[PDB]
Amino acid sequence: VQQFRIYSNELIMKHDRHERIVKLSRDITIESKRIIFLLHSINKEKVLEEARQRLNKLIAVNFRAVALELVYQFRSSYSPGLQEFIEAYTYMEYLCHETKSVSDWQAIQAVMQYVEFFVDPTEYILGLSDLTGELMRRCINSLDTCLDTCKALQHFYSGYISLNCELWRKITTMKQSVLKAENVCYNVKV
Amino acid sequence: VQQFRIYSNELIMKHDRHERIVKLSRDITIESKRIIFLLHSINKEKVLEEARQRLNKLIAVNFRAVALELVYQFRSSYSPGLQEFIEAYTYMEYLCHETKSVSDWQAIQAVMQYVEFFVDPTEYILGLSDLTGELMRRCINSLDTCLDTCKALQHFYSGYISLNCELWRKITTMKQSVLKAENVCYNVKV
Amino acid sequence: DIFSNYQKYIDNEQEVRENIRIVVREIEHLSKEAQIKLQIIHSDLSQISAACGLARKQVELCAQKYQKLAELVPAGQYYRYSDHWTFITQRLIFIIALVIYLEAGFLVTRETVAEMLGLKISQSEGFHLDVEDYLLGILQLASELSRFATNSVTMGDYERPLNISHFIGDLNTGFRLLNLDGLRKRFDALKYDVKKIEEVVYDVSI
Amino acid sequence: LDIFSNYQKYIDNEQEVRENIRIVVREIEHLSKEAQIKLQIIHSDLSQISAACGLARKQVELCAQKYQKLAELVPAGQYYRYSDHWTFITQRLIFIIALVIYLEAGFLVTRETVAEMLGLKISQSEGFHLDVEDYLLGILQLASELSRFATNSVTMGDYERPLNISHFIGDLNTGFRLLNLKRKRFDALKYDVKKIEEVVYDV
Amino acid sequence: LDIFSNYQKYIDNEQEVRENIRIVVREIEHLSKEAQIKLQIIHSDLSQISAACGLARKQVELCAQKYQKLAELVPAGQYYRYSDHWTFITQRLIFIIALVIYLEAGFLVTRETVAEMLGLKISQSEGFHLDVEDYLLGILQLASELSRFATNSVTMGDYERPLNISHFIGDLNTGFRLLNLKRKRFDALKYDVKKIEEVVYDV
Amino acid sequence: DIFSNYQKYIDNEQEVRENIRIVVREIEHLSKEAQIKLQIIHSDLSQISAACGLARKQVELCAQKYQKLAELVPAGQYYRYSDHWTFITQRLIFIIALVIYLEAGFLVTRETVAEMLGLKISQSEGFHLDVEDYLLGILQLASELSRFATNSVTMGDYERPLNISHFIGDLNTGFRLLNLDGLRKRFDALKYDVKKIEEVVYDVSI
Repeated sequence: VQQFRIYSNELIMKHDRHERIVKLSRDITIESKRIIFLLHSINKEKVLEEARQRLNKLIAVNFRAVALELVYQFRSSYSPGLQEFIEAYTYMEYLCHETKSVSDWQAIQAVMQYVEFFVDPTEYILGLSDLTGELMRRCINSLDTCLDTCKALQHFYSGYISLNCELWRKITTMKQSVLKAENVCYNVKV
Repeated sequence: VQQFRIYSNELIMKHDRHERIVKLSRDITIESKRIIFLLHSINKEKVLEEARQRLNKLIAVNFRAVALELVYQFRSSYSPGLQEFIEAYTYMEYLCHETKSVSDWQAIQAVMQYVEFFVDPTEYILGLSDLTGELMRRCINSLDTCLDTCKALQHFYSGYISLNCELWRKITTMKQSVLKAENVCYNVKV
Repeated sequence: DIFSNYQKYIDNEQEVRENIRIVVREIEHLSKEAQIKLQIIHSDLSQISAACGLARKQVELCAQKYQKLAELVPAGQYYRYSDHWTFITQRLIFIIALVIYLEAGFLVTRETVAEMLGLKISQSEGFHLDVEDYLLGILQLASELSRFATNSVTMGDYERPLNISHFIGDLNTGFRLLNLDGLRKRFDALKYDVKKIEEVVYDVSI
Repeated sequence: LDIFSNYQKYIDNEQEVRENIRIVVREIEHLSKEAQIKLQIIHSDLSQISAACGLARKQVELCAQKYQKLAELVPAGQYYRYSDHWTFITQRLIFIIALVIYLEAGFLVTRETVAEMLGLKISQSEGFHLDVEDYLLGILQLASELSRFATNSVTMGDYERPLNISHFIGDLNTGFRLLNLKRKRFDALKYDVKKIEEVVYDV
Repeated sequence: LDIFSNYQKYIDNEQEVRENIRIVVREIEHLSKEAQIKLQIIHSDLSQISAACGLARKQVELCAQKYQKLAELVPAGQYYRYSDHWTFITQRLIFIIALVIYLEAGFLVTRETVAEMLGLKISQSEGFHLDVEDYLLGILQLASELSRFATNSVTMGDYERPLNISHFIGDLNTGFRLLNLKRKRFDALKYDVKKIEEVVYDV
Repeated sequence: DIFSNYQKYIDNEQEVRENIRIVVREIEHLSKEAQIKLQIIHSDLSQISAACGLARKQVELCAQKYQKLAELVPAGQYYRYSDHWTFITQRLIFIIALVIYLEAGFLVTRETVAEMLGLKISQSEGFHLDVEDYLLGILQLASELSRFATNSVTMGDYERPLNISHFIGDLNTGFRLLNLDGLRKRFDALKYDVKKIEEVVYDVSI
């Protein structure tokens, strides 16, 4: 009947919100990718402070992509947007050192709660595998500095094999990267 | 060593023979495809005699593709070339009627033995499934003439389910075509 | 770095994922009753009225269980575990959508349906009926009414193919007015079924 | 290689027994085929619908004998260690038989009956039994067959069969409706029902 | 629905017992994980190589208890009707144990030993046993692990382990060479051998 | 239309397909001996001579069985059932190709190999050794000599990596002169293994 005049609209609202949200997710994912790119430079250590500040602006753009929030229905776009962020950020930390490394998604939801919030559960434990990737990147940058990456990846691994398995796809490839690393720290000591 | 000067050659001979044979297989497959195309015309019945003659010339081109024979090593090209032939030919027969239908690959190897021969085993029992396809074609051409196609396909089927199963791929699709047909002969009688 | 809590979160999730599954199952049976009743109507017409009173009798039960599924859902967690009850919810929405065509000459709507399954409408009200589930529960109705039109013709009724064809005509239109997700394919299928019912309606000329 | 000799011996043994059951299985398959083509003749002409049944039956008996054989081939439990082969084949045979009995009288055989015919014991405590899943899938094939059949009864002039068949399949179908998912076959029949009901309405 | 009620009841029963064994299985998996991460610490630091073994062992015991449980969950034969779950997990545990015993002394446990430890009976005539294939795959995982390990022994300074490990894996490998195909795992080890021999030559 | 014969043909095929399989298996064991012997040489050098006399002792047996496989092959049916014995034949050709590198400083050839396995050369002579099988049996030799070079270095020999590197150098060249089938990938793999042996040869500078 003339019912659907309210249905099509009623869901079209969702179509729109999802689209704009995907906009903000593109902007956040790439805007963050650039930050880790910056952290690829190794030089000096200005990139660290400038980078942390920039991330703090991405807390303003995240502030934006939560602005229109009143659930998982839209969490689909939470792709790279939310994942990439966790990666670059956690990277800031686990190369900021020189061992938590360090954040913890609850502290993150705590700096996001200042947005007054974007829920932050398993997307975290994913973004941190992506951070394993990142550490691998810092190391591969080298060539006395890979060792840190090795210890880091052995701890991460022990902490990612440690749970219930989805993620098997991430954890497998992570094991492979830990083998890369371990093989390098090994080849060093001829 | 200087050994391989005889190896590379020794097999290159095969490369060549296989290539030329594939030439003859292209020529035979298409040259036959045109013949069944002719048998698609239903008109009168000149296509039958002209077609049988043309097939008898393809016994001359087959005469060619066996000419250089002195084994399965080369039977790879026996593709459509040998298959298509069995299809078009057997079609000539199982629409020639108006129930063997009719040839039998041994009689065929008998008209090919006149080439003085190209072995003709399972490639036959395949070409004849392709001939089931063909009958389906003669029928679909119609629209009192589909019924013949139905009986034909029920016999063929009973004679293709009758063996050991590769071909499962052919026999399944054949069952589907027999369902098409049976459904048509059924819909006729409203 | 202490993944005790890290994993314990999902470890608390799973239990829930189960406590809802039991519900999904008992409901599955509840609607299985109705479904059998409605599969009865392709065999004998003089059962209609009954099959309604019975099916509805079943539904006033479903809702009661659905409320149990409601309090299990903490605030905004509907779309976190929904995937368990949607495929069923659609079968209910469909049941309804059928019964209210067998009693009246039209279909029910989001509101009318939710009020029966003891559910709400907007996510803000609480546990609700996602519009999608509604729509999907609606479509199946057609592929049903095709077989039901065929049979109901096997049984002397010349009016069934008509009525049904009008019903599906308007439904189709309504699903055409919607955006030009993954329900589109289902709409195409609907197109097919409309074609079929039209064929049948024509065939009623002899 | 200290202990690996024993394991090589053991596994060579197991694979042997496997490709030794395979023999018997092929041997069953062939018989099945014979009967199968005969019922194809019930598809071609209604006179042979009876003699054909008889034939299929005398094939079923032999198959039963060779199932005594395979039952001898399965040690202790292990039944499910070598399950598959005879599952596909006995799905074939459960079908054949159910079809045959429908051709004879207007109903579907039971697990029990099919069992007795194949010289098979019913319960799993008997070592080699006729598992239920097998039975079900077999009769599902029955349902698939009866469609093509009814179609081919109106085809060659018979405005009677499709109705009996439509009832049979009707309540059989509803029969599967009360079964659970854990399964595409149940849906396939959900469709053959539609095909037959269609051919009935055509009356 | 005349007889289909009985079958719906029966199958609901079977699927129930299945998703009831699944419980116990998950419960085993978790313990396995604990131990697994501990041996990850043998990968990080050689001091803990011992305490870690101890730990893994006290996990293995519990697992054994819950295997008494699952053994109770499997009726008559049927063992292979519900085989899979505990095959992947017990592959995990056979591994864990074989690894642990290699860390302790320079050899690989037997089927028997792993059995006694998991409170499992050895032969299939005991209802719930430790199947051979399982054992083999478990020790294959052992072989895969010892590579990463030796690598990480020279890594943190140990020009000793990789040799023992290279012998162990050498004759183990040849051990699999006398086994048959019916199998990609045997080849994978065929490669880890290469990795270790490589790390040895580096000495 | 009477498929009794139609199927009976392949039904006579299968039996053959088996009578050759038994052969394939016994041969499989026969060569399994040799293979074990050669896996022995990555552990102790002072076995070489022995492992030869033994392996060859095995081979003079293989050929005897191969002749049994010969009369089973009616005229031009080599390439109708070959697929059963090729993968094994290659393992023999490889065995040989190894032994004759452990005894002499080179590799055997089509002729030299066939004369040992009691086989012929050209298809016209009868049962023969397809050149492809020869070549494939040859390649594996390399991936072996890589590990054998590594180990033989673990055991004090500075000459092994050299000799081996020359051997594989020339082999590679010879496989490069061949057409620029499906053996190409294997040739690439060979390239890799050459790289490795070169690395090792360099490393022998300390």
